[PDB]
Amino acid sequence: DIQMTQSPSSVSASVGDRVTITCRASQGISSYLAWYQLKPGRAPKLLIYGATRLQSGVPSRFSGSGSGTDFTLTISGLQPEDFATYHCQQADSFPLTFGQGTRLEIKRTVAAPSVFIFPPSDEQLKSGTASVVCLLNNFYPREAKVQWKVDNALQSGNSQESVTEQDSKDSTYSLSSTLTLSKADYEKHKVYACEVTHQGLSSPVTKSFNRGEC
Amino acid sequence: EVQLVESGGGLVQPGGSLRLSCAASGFTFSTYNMNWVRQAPGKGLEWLSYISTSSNTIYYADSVKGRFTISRDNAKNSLFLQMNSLRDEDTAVYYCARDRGCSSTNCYVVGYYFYGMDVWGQGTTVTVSSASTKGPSVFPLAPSSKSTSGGTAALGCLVKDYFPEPVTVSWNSGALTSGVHTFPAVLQSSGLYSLSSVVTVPSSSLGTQTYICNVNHKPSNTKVDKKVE
Amino acid sequence: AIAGFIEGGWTGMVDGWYGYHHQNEQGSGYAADLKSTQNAIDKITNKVNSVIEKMNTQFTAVGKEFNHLEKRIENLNKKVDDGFLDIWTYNAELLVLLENERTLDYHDSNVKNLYEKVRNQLKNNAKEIGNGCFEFYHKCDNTCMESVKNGTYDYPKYSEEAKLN
Amino acid sequence: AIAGFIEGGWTGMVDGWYGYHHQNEQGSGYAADLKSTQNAIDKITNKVNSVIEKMNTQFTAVGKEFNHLEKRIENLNKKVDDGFLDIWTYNAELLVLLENERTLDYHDSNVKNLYEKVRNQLKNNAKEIGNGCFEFYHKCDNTCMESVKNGTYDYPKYSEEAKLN
Amino acid sequence: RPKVRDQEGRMNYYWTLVEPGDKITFEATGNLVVPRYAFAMERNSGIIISDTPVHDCNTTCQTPKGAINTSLPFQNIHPITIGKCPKYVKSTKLRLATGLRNVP
Amino acid sequence: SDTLCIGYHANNSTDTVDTVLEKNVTVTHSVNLLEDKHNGKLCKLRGVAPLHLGKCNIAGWILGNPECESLSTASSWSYIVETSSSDNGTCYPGDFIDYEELREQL
Amino acid sequence: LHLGKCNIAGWILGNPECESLSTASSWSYIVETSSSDNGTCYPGDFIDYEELREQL
Repeated sequence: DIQMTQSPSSVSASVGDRVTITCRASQGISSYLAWYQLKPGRAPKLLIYGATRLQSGVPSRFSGSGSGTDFTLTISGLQPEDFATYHCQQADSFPLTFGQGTRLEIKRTVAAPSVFIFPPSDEQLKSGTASVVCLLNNFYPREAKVQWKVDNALQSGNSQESVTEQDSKDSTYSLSSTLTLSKADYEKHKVYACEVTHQGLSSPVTKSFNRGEC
Repeated sequence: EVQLVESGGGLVQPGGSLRLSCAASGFTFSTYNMNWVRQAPGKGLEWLSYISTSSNTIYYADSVKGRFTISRDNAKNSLFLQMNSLRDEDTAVYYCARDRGCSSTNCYVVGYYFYGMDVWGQGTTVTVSSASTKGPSVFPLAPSSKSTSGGTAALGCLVKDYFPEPVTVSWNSGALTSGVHTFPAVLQSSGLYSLSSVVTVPSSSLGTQTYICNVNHKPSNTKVDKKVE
Repeated sequence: AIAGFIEGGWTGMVDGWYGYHHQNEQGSGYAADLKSTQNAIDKITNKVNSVIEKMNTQFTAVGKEFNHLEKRIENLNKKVDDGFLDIWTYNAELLVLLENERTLDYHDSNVKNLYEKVRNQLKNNAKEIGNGCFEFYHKCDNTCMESVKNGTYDYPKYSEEAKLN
Repeated sequence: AIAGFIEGGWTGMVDGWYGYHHQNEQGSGYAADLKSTQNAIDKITNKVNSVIEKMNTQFTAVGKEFNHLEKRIENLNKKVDDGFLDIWTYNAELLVLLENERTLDYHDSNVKNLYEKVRNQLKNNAKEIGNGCFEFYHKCDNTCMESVKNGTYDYPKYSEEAKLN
Repeated sequence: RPKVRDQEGRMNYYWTLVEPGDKITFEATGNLVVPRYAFAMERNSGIIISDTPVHDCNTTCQTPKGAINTSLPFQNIHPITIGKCPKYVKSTKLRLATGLRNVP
Repeated sequence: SDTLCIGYHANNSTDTVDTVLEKNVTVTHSVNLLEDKHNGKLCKLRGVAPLHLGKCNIAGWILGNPECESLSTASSWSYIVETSSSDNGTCYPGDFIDYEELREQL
Repeated sequence: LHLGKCNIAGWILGNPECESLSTASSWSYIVETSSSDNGTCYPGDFIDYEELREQL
């Protein structure tokens, strides 16, 4: 198929600044290009059609132009209600290949995360599989990593993270990592720590607990 | 008004079939074109098929390879999609869309798909997996006071090994709203989802105040309440 | 060119305005063009919007009431109401008469532009028997029939077999 | 025929609208026609004067002021001021839309009238490869290039050498 | 009357034309504002509200937002026009094409 | 060997026109039939110098308002120019009957 | 705003046969009927009446 390419993957800008999101086609079209505004839980809305005009109901803050394969979506009137994922669509020929998607985020000051860690209870260890949950709140940006270390040894292949969306008021994120361990391997180890690596922290915060004091 | 209503959700085992439906009202159905655009979790939009008013020129995507069958009816104003040979990669949210037709502001003569699509619908959740329906496993987390410089604490519950997605996790049947944050579901390697939910509480009433973690699984009708202490 | 050199339109092709009817050893059927029809639709769709978007009417009234003690201004109001009506009886009925004269000429221009798209590529490789038909002097499969629609028909490449028959 | 059978115009010939590009053994360069360009300029220059000389306006005013005790006649004055404006929003914007449609058609007619001036004199003495090009099958000097521009190209006088190549 | 410009009274001003050979007649016993000067006039234009300065230039049409020398069929600046003036439209571009389509 | 190609005019013009075939079409040469420019001056009409009143309106000049004393009325004019701040007209209030007819007669 | 059987002069003056009427806070046009005879119950010469029908 005729593939599409967007750049970059995520744009972080504030209200009032200029947002430049490009979408280059692999072949020459020069007349037909679509642009959608996809929201989670809502229907997408066509913003730009043909890369020259604007759809009815769309405000005049959006703008698009280009001839050939180079096209530019210029936003000089950015509102707080427009921080969403945008997609480009080729209209000719078939198939109607959509874009990759570019998430627009609110730019603010870098904040330090608050590290929390929950020890496993007695109801989860008796079931045969226990898990330790580490919590990260009030951090920016979304690029945060959780380094699980058990008895001063880095673990891999048995952890999974879960990140929420951006906050409407604080413009922050929330992260929760879960390290899955078996019943026989839980009683062998004693120290369970959650080392946090963040851009806003000058030193890695490592919170741990005791296995016999859960 | 001009709107599209999607229906036909549920749980389909791999190797079966599923027929989707899209209702249309408030506009002429026998003059415009229709499409099928899905959205995988973690991916973007994906065009599937195209049909005309006379159902003569029918297109298919590269990911379909003739496995799907799209039909319509101009008299009943309906759009159907007979899907066959469903696998685990077909788990997406299927929508319905109408082509624009022209380049002017008001298209009085409907053309083709050369100027994108404008009308969009709500969509339905379609999940195809070989795993059966399994109730969630609720385990409470032990509270602890780790925020020394902030003087706060945290507590919550861990929900794992359930099918299908999602699970709406609340606290005190919706009464507790301060500090409640719901994490999205992440699919594990075993074929089941997992999510968490925490409540930010101060460290003054950590070892005295308790909360009830309410777990509500909507497709399986499973409601498990576990006290966190 | 309806009821002229060409007889008329067909009811088999309902997927557009213009197109071609394939007839060879591989099959047959009706097929409309996606390039020439979509461009010609935008010419007529902007023509309808040329008298709607440019007619910048305001939130006012055209009709008005008057008393019969003011028959001096009621006659001028008759020149306002029926005077604009007599212009709109003249100008608007001329627009529908002249733009449909343009549309029947532009559809005739869409005939001739599609004819010159075929005739300049099939000077000696097709027989002109009228009614928009072009019988090839060689083998022309479904890939060859789609090349004349998009305009990708090379003349010296297909003239090697048409000169023998 | 811009963005059609012909690609577009050139920036080398700035001495007129239409013309020819000479390319032979004696030299090369751009040259515009003195007969076809000057006649076609007078078509467009009289078109601009068609809406200026015929618009016989008088020494009067279009706008007028009124009092708010005369709102019965102020509504008719709104039908005089904005009513003639809505005609001028309709009629004047249609003229620029239709005469430029006539100008683009007459320039396309200036292409076809210059094409039939060449094609009727070069039926077998030139190869039609598109984009307004006509490659001769024999020697054509600068005197021969000026004969096709003025229309003084005899067909049997130059067909003796073109039939050999 | 209501107090306008610290004056509780009004004064209605009237006017008429006098034909050549006609004799005007005034007769009143009070509340008459008699004229001091007269304006002898002879004609075959309207009013303009603007803040543009005056110069010794010459043109064929006048507009409040500036001088206009047309020699053009249409204009789009102001409807209140005085003299041999072009038509007023609400459009922003009415450019008549004379040359070919600018495609390189 | 020779090449005779029909040439057409093209330049770097940015003025676009409106056609029924396509909107926003760039042309090479064009005459702007819509006057969008303005000199910003009050010129004459057919050699006749107009009458400018300044801060006073017509009713301040036809009645003799005392704040419009610095004024040299010419023997002929073609139009009367008022200002947006023309408040020094009728210094005494009143109902100017048939006032709109007198603004066109003079 | 729909006045029913009464015309504008029955509404702007307060005719008693047009009591069952709920006047909205905003409108765009006034609708009269062909049998609008229950307007001015007392006769008179409504001076400048045609300009008042366009102002409201």
